Amino acid sequence: MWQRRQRRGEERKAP
Repeated sequence: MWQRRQRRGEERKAP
């Protein structure tokens, strides 16, 4: 839910 994309560099799903 949170801090999932933080490992990729986005943190959260965004457009």
